[PDB]
Amino acid sequence: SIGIAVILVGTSDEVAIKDAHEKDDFHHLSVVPRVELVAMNETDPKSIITRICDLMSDRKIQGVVFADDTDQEAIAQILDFISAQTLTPILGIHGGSSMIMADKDESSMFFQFGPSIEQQASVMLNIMEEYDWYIFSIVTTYFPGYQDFVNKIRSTIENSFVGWELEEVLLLDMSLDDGDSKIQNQLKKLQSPIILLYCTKEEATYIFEVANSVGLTGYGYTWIVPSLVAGDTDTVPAEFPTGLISVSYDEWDYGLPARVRDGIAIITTAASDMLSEHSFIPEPKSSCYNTHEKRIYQSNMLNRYLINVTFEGRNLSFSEDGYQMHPKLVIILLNKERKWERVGKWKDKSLQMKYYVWPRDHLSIVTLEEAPFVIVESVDPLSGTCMRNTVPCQKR
Amino acid sequence: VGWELEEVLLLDMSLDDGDSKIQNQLKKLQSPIILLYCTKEEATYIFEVAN
Amino acid sequence: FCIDLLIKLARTMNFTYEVHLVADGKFGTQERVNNSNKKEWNGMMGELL
Amino acid sequence: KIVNIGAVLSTRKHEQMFREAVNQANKRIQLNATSVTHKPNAIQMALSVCEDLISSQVYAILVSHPPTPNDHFTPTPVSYTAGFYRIPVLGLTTRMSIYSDKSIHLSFLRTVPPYSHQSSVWFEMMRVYSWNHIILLVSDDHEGRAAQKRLETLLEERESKAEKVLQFDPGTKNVTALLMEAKELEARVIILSASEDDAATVYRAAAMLNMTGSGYVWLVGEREISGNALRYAPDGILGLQLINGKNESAHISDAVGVVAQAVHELLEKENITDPPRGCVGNTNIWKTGPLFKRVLMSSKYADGVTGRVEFNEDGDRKFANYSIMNLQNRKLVQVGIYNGTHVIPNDRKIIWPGGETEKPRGYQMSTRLKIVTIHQEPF
Repeated sequence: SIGIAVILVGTSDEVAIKDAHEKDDFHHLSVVPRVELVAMNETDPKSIITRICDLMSDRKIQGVVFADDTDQEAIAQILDFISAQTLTPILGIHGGSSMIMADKDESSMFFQFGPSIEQQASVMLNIMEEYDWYIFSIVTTYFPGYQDFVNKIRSTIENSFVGWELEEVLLLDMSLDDGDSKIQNQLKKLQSPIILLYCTKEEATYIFEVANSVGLTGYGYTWIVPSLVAGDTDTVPAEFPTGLISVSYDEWDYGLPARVRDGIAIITTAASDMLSEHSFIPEPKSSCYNTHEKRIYQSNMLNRYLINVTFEGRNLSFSEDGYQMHPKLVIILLNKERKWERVGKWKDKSLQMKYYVWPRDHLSIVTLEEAPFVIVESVDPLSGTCMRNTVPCQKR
Repeated sequence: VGWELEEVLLLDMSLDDGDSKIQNQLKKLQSPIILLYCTKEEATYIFEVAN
Repeated sequence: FCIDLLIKLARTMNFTYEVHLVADGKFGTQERVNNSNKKEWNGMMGELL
Repeated sequence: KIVNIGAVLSTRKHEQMFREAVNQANKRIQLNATSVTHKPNAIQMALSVCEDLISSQVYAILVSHPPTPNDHFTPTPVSYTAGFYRIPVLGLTTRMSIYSDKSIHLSFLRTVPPYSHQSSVWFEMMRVYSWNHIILLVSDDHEGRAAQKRLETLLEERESKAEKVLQFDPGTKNVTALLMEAKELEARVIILSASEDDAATVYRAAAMLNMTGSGYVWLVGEREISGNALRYAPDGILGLQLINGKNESAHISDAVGVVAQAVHELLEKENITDPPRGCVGNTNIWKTGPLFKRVLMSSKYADGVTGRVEFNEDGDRKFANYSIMNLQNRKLVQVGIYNGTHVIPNDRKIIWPGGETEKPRGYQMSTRLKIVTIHQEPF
């Protein structure tokens, strides 16, 4: 008896998604997942509000599911604003709706399928743990999320028994006018094999170009950047060094039809427990007229249920801010040409990297365990890595 | 006397658009002291690339 | 020895004290609790910080 | 060429005089006025904003403070609809710190600094009276965190840290436990970054805990010395007050003038595309948007009713003078003027909490100590 508006913007596989609606079986929850599927290609703010508002009073849909393909971030803003006033859950499955906003409205019920900067920062260290990388030289800019990126890295460094060496936290300001030298001299302090860059994709080229003027972008180093720096993996600004590593959301395996089924399941699973535990059905005034007096009825009891939702053994739980607790994060690496290729995947703090050794003097050495000459032992249960006076050695 | 010679560079100034080529050789430089030997006009070009 | 030295410190530097023994009974060693994977001091160092 | 810089302002009487401000701006390549009243409905506000763009064809939108005391949901619809097309939005009479990031509000500017920039004043006030150990009582909201977050960054340059950064959840009535933790500290200077409503709860519990007596200092921003907070404010509070924060008339002339110089620069530039001329037909980012905002952020009016109007890298107003107020006999008296880089106190004397005529030290060392020992045989 609950209707969800699966809104799609632009060209997308609507037919394939509609197939999953029939296969969506939730008889255990005993809630009928009505789907108000609609298709449209005008992502302008007027159309998206008037489409939701018109469908609000059409059949009193409790929740809204949104999908998109544009790279603009303004859609996630309006959906958060819409969900705040209407008090109706909105899921940012695809496109600009999945672009995570650090701060949302207090009353907003907008949840997004994406990782946080802190989640991507911790994944950056996991790939540095696998290959025994213990140098950081974090380079950031004045982007709003730069504090949470550094704080998570610093918090993880000082709360772990692994030996992490942070060299510098070089910070650059892009607001200077004719200040190319001011930024350039700041980067001259780099003396490390790894730089954890955090900046806009446009600002990344400027930093890379300044490093290109220095020339020490990458020859035996490695630069690790979040999905924000990579942006659209289809286009490369040709200044990104070969070997760039990015922690991007799973846009390849996690296709849009699969997301809609999970997105629909999230709303009904949370809603099913709301009508059974609290014995209250969410039926607010769906009209948009005089929204000031429409705030008397509160649907915030459903927020505690949308936060904790499980489906098919997968913890599809959203954080308080709105992002996923357990996202399907993959790692993309620049190829020999200018193409991004998946190297590994991350799920539940587990890194299933497909590379046993990182490719790039370096020479392989054989070894046999015998006598005090070579003694092999398992990894340290306490530190988690090779102990003092010990080096790693693989085995087939 | 213990003398530590890191490397001896050798740059060619006859390459058109050879800024990258000179830059590439100087990229592998890490030494407290550099004993430069070139013309005065070529020194500015090398210093500019060093800049 | 330490209390006799502490009483001397209090008299000269003019401060009052309330001596309490350490609850854990350990001197101090940085260890990570498996409950939260957070490095914390146990003993007199945990109390002081 | 005809360029529209029309605004969205409440108090329709102000709309008529805003258009008059446009008339005098062109004398100092054509301007038009399409002022629109603020729609009380939140959803209909966003629809009305983009509806006008079809006929107005605006280049920048000015948003002011409606009579509603919400102060948060009122300028958000304008900054979102105009952010898609990168149309700059001027925050005439909004002082929330959320609009100061380039992520959520991409195309937004403010003619007044937010409430979080008072901490720059408190850094100078601390140095004027030589205060080093302070207590922060920020709230858990973004406004409280932003006021906190930029305070230690200033303290980092001094290479000093706040004694404690106690936080309280917004809309909390039981706070005595939090204030008890502040009483046990050695720092007597209390810096409060709460809201208008939350100040009364802290002030009420402070009096019940004898926290408003002699030897205590209360550094407080504009939000906590107005309205309900002024009723329960203990005497001697070193509050702050913006010169024309509540004056919409002064800033309208500043905003119209500030855009006008950028408009002339924008006209004298290449790739100056015309505005959306609609809201549903177009679905792409207005390429003139980011170019217009870049020069606009650098377009500082030489002078104005509120003084030289500049813009920080985040769109916040730069170098705005603050008036330091003290509560003497339940009256907000002027004690000094913030020069914008330094604090310049007046000749009037300052009455401190507890009726103290002289400046309290602001730090009381604890004679009593707690000592931990572990049983060792000889020691």
